Parts: sequence; structure tokens; C-alpha cells
Amino acid sequence: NNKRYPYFSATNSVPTTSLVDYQVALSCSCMCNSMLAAVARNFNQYRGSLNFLFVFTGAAMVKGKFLIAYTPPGAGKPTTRDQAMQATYAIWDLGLNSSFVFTAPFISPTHYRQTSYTSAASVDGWVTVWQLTPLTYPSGTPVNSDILTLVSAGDDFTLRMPISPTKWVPQ
Amino acid sequence: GSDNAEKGKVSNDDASVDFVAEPVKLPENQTRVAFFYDRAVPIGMLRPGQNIESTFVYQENDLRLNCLLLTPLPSFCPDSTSGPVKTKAPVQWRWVRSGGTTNFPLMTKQDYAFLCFSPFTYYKCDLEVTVSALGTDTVASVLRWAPTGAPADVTDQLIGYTPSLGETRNPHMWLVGAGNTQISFVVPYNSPLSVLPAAWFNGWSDFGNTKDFGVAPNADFGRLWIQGNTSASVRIRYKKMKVFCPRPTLFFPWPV
Amino acid sequence: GSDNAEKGKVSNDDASVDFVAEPVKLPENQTRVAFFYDRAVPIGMLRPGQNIESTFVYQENDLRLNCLLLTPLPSFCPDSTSGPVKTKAPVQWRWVRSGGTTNFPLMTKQDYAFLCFSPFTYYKCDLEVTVSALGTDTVASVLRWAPTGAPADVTDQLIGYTPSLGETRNPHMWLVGAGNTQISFVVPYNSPLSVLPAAWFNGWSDFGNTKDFGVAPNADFGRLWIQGNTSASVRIRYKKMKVFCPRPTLFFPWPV
Amino acid sequence: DRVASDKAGNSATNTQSTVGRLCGYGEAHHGEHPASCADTATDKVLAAERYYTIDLASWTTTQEAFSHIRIPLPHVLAGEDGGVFGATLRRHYLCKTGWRVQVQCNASQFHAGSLLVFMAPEFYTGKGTKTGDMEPTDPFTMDTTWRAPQGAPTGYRYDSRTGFFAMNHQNQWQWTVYPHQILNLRTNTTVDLEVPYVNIAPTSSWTQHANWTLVVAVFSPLQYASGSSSDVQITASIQPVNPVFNGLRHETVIA
Amino acid sequence: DRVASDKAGNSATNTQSTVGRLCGYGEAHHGEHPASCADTATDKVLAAERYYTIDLASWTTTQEAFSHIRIPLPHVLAGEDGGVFGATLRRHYLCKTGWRVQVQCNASQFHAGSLLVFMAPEFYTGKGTKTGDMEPTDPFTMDTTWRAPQGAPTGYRYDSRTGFFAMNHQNQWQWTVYPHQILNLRTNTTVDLEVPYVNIAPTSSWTQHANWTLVVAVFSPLQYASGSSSDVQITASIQPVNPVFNGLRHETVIA
Amino acid sequence: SGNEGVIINNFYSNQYQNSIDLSAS
Amino acid sequence: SGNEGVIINNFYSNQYQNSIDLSAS
Repeated sequence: NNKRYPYFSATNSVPTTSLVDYQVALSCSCMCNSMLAAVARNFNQYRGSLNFLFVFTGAAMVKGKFLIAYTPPGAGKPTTRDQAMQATYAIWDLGLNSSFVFTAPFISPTHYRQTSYTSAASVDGWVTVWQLTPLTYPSGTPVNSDILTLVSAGDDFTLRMPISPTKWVPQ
Repeated sequence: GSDNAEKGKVSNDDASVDFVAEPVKLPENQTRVAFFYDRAVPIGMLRPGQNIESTFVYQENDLRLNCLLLTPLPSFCPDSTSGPVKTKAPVQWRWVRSGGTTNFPLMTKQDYAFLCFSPFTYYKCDLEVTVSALGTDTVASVLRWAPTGAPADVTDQLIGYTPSLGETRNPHMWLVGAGNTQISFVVPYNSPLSVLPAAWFNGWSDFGNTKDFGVAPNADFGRLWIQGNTSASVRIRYKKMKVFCPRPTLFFPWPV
Repeated sequence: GSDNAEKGKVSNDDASVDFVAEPVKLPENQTRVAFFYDRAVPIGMLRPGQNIESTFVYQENDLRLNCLLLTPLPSFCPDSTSGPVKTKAPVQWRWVRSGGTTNFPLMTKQDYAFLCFSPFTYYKCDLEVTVSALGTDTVASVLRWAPTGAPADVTDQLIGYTPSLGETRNPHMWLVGAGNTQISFVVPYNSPLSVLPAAWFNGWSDFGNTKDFGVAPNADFGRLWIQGNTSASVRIRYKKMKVFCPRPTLFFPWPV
Repeated sequence: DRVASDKAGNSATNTQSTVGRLCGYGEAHHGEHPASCADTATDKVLAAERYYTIDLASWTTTQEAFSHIRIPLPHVLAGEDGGVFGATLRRHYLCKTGWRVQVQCNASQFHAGSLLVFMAPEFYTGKGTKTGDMEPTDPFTMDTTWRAPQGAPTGYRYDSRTGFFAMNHQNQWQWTVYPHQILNLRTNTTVDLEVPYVNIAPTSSWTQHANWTLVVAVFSPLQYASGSSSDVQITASIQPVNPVFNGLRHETVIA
Repeated sequence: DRVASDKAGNSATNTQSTVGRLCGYGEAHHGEHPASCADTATDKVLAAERYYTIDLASWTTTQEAFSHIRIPLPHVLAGEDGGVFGATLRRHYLCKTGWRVQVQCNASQFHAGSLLVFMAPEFYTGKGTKTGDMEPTDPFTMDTTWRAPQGAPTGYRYDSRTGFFAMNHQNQWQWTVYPHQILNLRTNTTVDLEVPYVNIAPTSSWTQHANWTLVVAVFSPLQYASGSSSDVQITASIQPVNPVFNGLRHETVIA
Repeated sequence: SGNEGVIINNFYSNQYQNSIDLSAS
Repeated sequence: SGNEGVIINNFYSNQYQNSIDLSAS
């Protein structure tokens, strides 16, 4: 019904397609409202790592594994875990520790990248999240777990050339 | 890689952590509070209600005033159940408002940039003001300034055929003649307060707590009054700016 | 005298080599890339589509625009099977083109000098821009600049009776009054690219490789938007220029 | 200390319930060039030295003690899933490498069962008897369905007769003698193994020999009360340790 | 000293009439990793660092002064003929490399003619105007037939009109300003060239840019008396100098 | 620190050019 | 090196007057 959540859901299954997919691109919309993007839109170019933070809020009794990946351009965006697995990736295992910090590496032809979708090369690759193994659990446990999804600038990261965004009006 | 958001924070990584890679960082300064806000931006404009030879009087016209409030925040003739009281000096408003039916222009004056992007709770600085002529006629104009909280002294001409606004010990400016068209200057952080609210002041402005909630008193840089034959665009500039206690920025509309 | 061109090169002689003569060389510096390109040259002109008191809008008129692209290379409202789309900002073109039937003037804007003589594949530098008034009336004008790739923010007037172009944190200029007629300034090499293509970019501009072949992205120094009562001639100047990988210059017609 | 991560090029495995990394024959592939080849070897290809993570199987209550699946090497990574490694492998006569593997499989504290995950040299990977030639079928392909144990593990003859036994016999009662680890639902969701390079020769004509095999076998049957998550997969992250290539040529069409 | 050999991995060129190796911009690709990429690069792949020897063209008496053929890079070696190099290239977003080339062409002491063999950065390789889009055709493909010179080298417009000139203009009268050598039938049967890495950026999105071009052009027309061997080919040995790859991913389907 | 890049940047005394910073305690 | 011949040639600080040259590596 197209309304937003601070997270995404997973369950006792391995969805043939990806669970969520963020497009590494400050201009990009799922970030529309993050501090990162809010600051970035006031600057013309960027450089460095983006850090994607995931927090598992399902029940303690729940387990499972995810496959988070970053795919650079050139061969088109991945359509299967198998393909994604060929690019930059990391496996996220549920357990005692609740969260996971995933870094989308800054891999690029140019020392800098434009912060905005001003005309059209549209993107700098994608971040895709997949189930490696199903969320598994016992009877008496909520079958659908929610994973909080946050984003932020990584350590390497910088912005430059202060500018004005296309003016807007909150809804 | 692996961590725990619960504790209020997390490892702030770069590629080299989880992978056979490395830090690609380059030196860079342009992202600094001070440098960034240290550029000029329009907040409104001034339109003279009267000659350079007469007694000044508050005057509105198609949302234009012969006087303006020096603050980034939204301002206008004081609002009333029955409509904004236009026979008076502008004051700080608690929201932005369309001049009319369509969104623009705005009835209110303010630093739209600063509003759409003020990632902080409190700020302070000195204010550099620029007043630029919108017209092409040989100019004859007088400008009066005053610090937050000072008497408007919007009284009668003492000396006939001369500008009442010029009749003060306060800092005033006199501009006249072909080619002489812009006024520029800088004023000090002049508020009784230690720091200013970037957006909201979660309290009442009166001891009786009945009035103007959300607006801190004397939370501005004073004001401008104009008189003479020329209208002007008014811009402000944050000098040696400082900010405190980070907070959320203005919401941005999610794509349909 | 005797040699062998095959190997990729040959003895670079002076009279004294083959004959009872000698080197007549004198000191001389004026032939240096930097010094040489370090002089002003017109690339186009700006014509205001609207007042200093209104909302700016892309506007063309007899090949004249209220906005222009800062690049030596040819530019104009984007071309289309059905004709250049004039309701839009100029972009880089892949060839020069007559305004009409006879060769001149040109529909496109550019540094004709630099095109007829750019003995190199790549270049870089800072750009010094000069905007000179073509008319004699007391001027009232506003100029907005922005770095390559930045949002045009060609939105509506926020404050009535004032220039929309002036409503930005970006570097803007305000010129008004008798005798006040020219704008001069310098901008930094602001491109995401390490160096710029002096002529051609042997690749596609989109990942899908379907569009704009020969034109490198963000291969420019940003742009200018104008508003107000005055048209102006626009010239550029190569500051601290540097060139790389030598290549052939524009062909010259052999005498009939 | 049951929480661990392993990186390889642009890839990284991660686990919160590890029981350590069992290193077979107490040693690893060092990437030495083969004394049997005159040509300077192609080696150290970052793009080829990472974890290729793939699907192994679906574990169900139906599978019984010693049911198993066999994964042949390098073969299983010789095609598409092998990315740059498979691509380089396909263009060389000879390859010599070790393997580093992580087998993944999670359930819950209310589930019961256990797996034997191990690696064996020269282990039979043949699927069936090819009608006509008196030879096996698909030796070099990974099992796509669980394999039933032999009550009497006497192997497989191709002469269509029975009696005595075949050299491809594999006696499961002793499978724990191979380098291995046990994946026990109540203890851990992963196992970590590693093996050196072994073989009848200094380097390998891979095109025609699956010298190593990754085997996953069931020990105690999967069990769970009704309501408990019934869907349980087994995946794996496989990595070539210091692959070394020789005898460059036009490409072997695995395809 | 006109007799020379050059080895590269399992490949080796050889010539008995060389006139030396012209090294463009007086320097070579050192294989440095790009400061613009965070990921550790894949490099030094012996299997990929050799001479790929292929066919260029058939030179005939018909071809005239300045007729030529354009060979784009890396593109021409991005597919099958590129062996391991092309295979690795296809799986990476970015590539940064130099080129070392030997162009071959022999005739006899009784034959006349000469070629201009050279390398240029950002040189137009477009074949024709694509009917409909107002763009070029097959930019990244090597010329399969000699290209006629332009009497007035003003380039190629796509708007279907004529007048003035296009940015893809290339004035042959000055082609010798590019790093080059001359192949003169009476002097030598080979030319040896080498170029560094140059480009608008620290490394390249190769998939969409042919930053370097190898051009073979005729200077003085081929000539021979009747009876003299009439069949004359031009081949070439192309080698990637210190290729460096970044941004590993699923494979770009050049195919 | 801010957006000021002029050498001869004094003319007007410091204390006039800017609000005077002083610490209460 | 370029077409500039003025002695008092500073006024605006260097870093403001020109793009800052910096080497990636």
C-alpha cells in the first residue's frame, strides 16, 4: 500500500528474490529522510564509504543467516543471490549480538562522485540483502521478524562544494 | 561487520574492516559549520511606505513591509484570530505561510535555506546584512537599525522635510545619488540570551504562560526600518557561526 | 642531413649541422601553454527572459538564452529529432551549427578560438569569467552561478517582487545602478573528473551505452543563469591551464 | 569467542556459534608451484581467491542416519558459480589447490538432530551406472538429492552383476576418520574446515579428476515439535586456497 | 641489432628488421592501483599478461594515401581473443592498463609503399550514424574494411545535416604528432610501440569507453610489378601492460 | 575557519569588526 | 608562468584565489 517503515521483515523462508535493495546514491529515495542524505543534498560531490546498519528485533529464540552485498555497475544490477554473491559481500549471522555494520565500499573511476540525480549515468551500484538460510525458530514465537534498517556515512567519507538543493515543500 | 546498536552507538567503519580493501579518504574542509553558513542569502525585502521627506509609518502592501525583523526564522505582522495586524512591526511567527491560494509566494519572511537545513538545536553568531536596490532610478533612501528589544521610536518628524527614521542616535544609514545603490554592513550578536533557538523554544514567552509558546524572547538580531524612494532585497550572512546539540532536519517528501 | 623517419622520430636540426653556419636562437617565452591561453575570449551572451522582480524561466529568443553553459566546447538547448528543445538549459553539443541559412551567426555557443586551436587531448584549469553589458540603460541585474552537476533549482519566487535566481545559497551576484555595468570573477576547476576532454570523449555517457557518445559527463565548469533588465556579452579565460597528450588541430582548407 | 569472521578478497563469512576451524592433515595449501611444470605458473589472483557461497540442500525429518550429499572439487566451481576462479581454471590444463570451507545450517533450541560434515580425498562421486558402457554417470556433478546409505557399504559395480565388492566402496561407520566436524543443532550453526593439496601427482589434470570431495551426511535425524519452523536449509561458503595454475590454453568448454 | 625478441608469459614476438620500440609520452604503465577505489585490486595475472596475436587487414594496391583502420582498446580484446585477460576484464567494473604493441607486415625489396602505425587517446572509432537515435554505430568494434580519408577532415555529425564540424574530427595531415612509427616496405617488416595509461579519470569504466585506439594508416600506396607476390597481410601482436582490475562482480555479457 | 580569504584583513580593529567573546565565569 | 604581471598580487589568500592542488596518492 506504499507507506514507510524503519525496517523490513523476514521469516521462515528463502525468498527467491532479494529482501530489500538500497541503491548506493545519496540522491536515492529510501534515504530521502536520513541525516546523511539531508546533509549531502547541500553539497555537490562526495567520496568514500557508506555504512549500512542492520538491527535484528525478532525474538531471542530466532535464528538465521543473511547475505548482504554490494554490486558495482558495468554488468547491470544482480537478479539472484548467486550473482550478488560474485560481487562484494558479507554473511550476517544472527545470534547473541543484535546488529551488523555493512560497508558499501567506495569503488569508482573518479576521485569524486556527484551527490544528485540531476540529469541521468544514474547510479553507482546497488546494495542488496538476501536470505542465506531461513529464519528458523520454535513453536510459540512470532514467525515474522522485523529488521531495523539504518544508514550513515562511513569513516573514509567526505563531502564538498556547498550548494543549494532544488527547493521543496514538506508534503 | 558484527555489532550492537542497542547501546546508543556503533562501529563507524570503512571498506578495509570487513574486506581485503582500504581507506580512500582525502583531505577536505568545505563541510564546516562556520564556512558553510558563511554565505549570503535572501530572507525578505523592504518597501518604503513613504518619502525621504516625511514621517515614517508602518506600512504593508501585497505582503511587503517598510520594516523587517532580522532573524532566520519566519516572521510577519503579528497574527490575530481576525488576521495579521498590518499596522504593526513584524514579529517572529511559529510557522511558514503562503501569501495566498497557491503555495508561493510566502506571506512570511525567513531564511528558507536555513530552515530546510539547520541540523542543530541552538546557534549563535554575528550577522552580516546586505540591502540591495530592486529598481533603477537615482536613489534617495534612509535605513535605520536597532538591536533586539530596543524601542521602535516610530515617532514624528522633528525637523520638517526630512526623514523621521534618520532622527536617532541609533545606527542609521543614508544613501543617495546616481550609482549609489547598495547598503552593506555587519552587526554583533546582540541578544540578551546566551544562545539562540535554531527552530523551537519549548516554553511560554510570558510569565503567565498564556502566550506565544515555542518562541524565545529577544531571540533575534534586531531590526530594520526603511524610508525613501527605493525598494530593496534584503539578505543575511552568518558570521563566525556556532552550533550546538544536534537535531533532526526538516522532513523531505517520500516519492509517490 | 641523413636519417630515418621509420623509428618514430628524427634529428631536429638547425643550420649549423649540414653547413658552415650556426644557431641563431633568441630567448623567448610567449609560446607557453599557460601564458597563451591566459587571455579573455567571448563564448556567447546572456539575454534575460525576465525582470529583476519575477520568477525566472528558461527562455530562448533568436538563438539567445537566459542561461549558459561554461565550457569551451559547443553548446545549446538540447537537440532532438524534432529540433532543439528550447524550454531547457543548454547542454554540450557534438558539433558547431549555423543559426540559420548562411554560416553565421551560430546557433551554438563556444570558444571558437580554442576549437580552431587546441593541440591537445586533455586539459584542465580554473576559469575566469567576465560578464559585460551590451546596453546603455541604468542596469538592474542578477546573476546566478553553479558548479558542474548541481541542481538548477529553477523553482518559484519565494519572496514576491524579488528575483528567484537570487534565492539560493549558491554563489550569486547583484548588480545595479548607473555606471555599474560589468561582472567579473573566477571559479575553480569544479569537475568530478581528473582532467577534461579538449575535443572528444570516445565513449558513451550512460551505462546503457545508448546515449550521447563522444561527450564526457560533467566535463564543464558549471553554469550561469541571468535575470533583470540587461543583456550581456560573456567571456571566459583559462587560468593556470594545463594540457596533455598532444593531438591534431582543426583542419584548414586547402586553397582552390 | 564463538563469534567469528573470515575475510577473503571482497568476501566475508561470519558466525556467532563457531566451534573452531578444523585443519585437515594439520596443514594448508601454500601455493607452491609444481616441480613437474616448466612454465611459470599463474597464481595469486585476488579475484579468484574468495568465498563462493552456494546452496547445498534441504534437510528434512525424512532423511535418515547416514543419508548424504557429495560435492566434488574443483568441479562444482568450474562453471559459472566459480566466477573468476572457474573462468581461469577452464583455460588451464593444470590446477593445484587447497580448500577452505564453511558449511552453514541453522535451526533452534527446540530442534533436534546432527550432521557429519567432512572432506575426503578420492571419494566416490558417481551417480549411477551408464546403461551401455559399464561406467558411472555424472561423477563430477554435485548430488541434487540426498543419497541413501548402503546397509552393506560394498560400493557400486557397473557390470550389472552383484557379489563381493567394488573399489569405490565407502564404509560410513568409519567416516569420522576423515578430516571433519560435527554440526549439532543444540551446539552450533556452522562448521569450519580446511584441507591441503593432496593427489597422485604434483599438480592436477582437473578436467578429468575430482581429487577432493566435500561431504555432508546426516547422523541423527532432524526433529521438531509441530509449530516449530519446519523449513531447514543447508548452505555453504567454499573457498579455493592458493590456487595455482599451469598450462595455459584455449578454453575447456565445461559449459 | 635489427634482430629482436620479446617475451610475455607463454608468448613471444620476434623480428629480424626492427627499428626500435617507440615508447609514447616517454613512459610506461607501472600497474599502480587507483587512488579512487577502496577495494584491493586484482593484478599481476600472468595468464592475462601476454601478447594476443590477431589479424588486422589485407593491404592492396587499391588503398590510397590516408586510408586506414581503427582498433579500439581494450574492447577488441574484451571478448574471446582476449583469453584470460578478456575473461577477467568482463567481470570487473574498472580496468586500468597500458598497451604494448607490435604491428607486422612483410613484402619484398621489389615492393613499394609505406604505412603509418600509431596510437591515439580518445580517437573516434564510430562506424556510422545510427538511423533514428542521432548517435554513432559500433564505436567499440574494430574496422573490418579500410576507411577512406576525408578530403576535408571535418568529422561526423549525427543530425543528418552538414556544415562546419564535429568534435570527433581527425585531421590526418597531422597524424604523426601521435606516438608512432612508420612501416616502410624497403626498411622494416615490423613496428614496435608502447603506451602508458591515460584518461579523464584515475581508472576506467571500460564497459563504456574506448580510451585508446590503435590506428594503421596508409601513407604511400602499395606497389608491385606483375609476378611479384600480390598477397599482402597486416597482422598484430597486442599486449596489455600491467592491467589492473577493480570492482569485481557478476559478468558483463560482452558476448 | 569561516568563509574569509583576505590577507590585508584588518583595517577595522578586531573588537569593532566582531562581537567581543567573553566568558561569564 | 601564466599571463599575470602584478607585484602586490596577493590580497585574496592563495587558497581562495585558486583551486587547491592536491595529489590523490
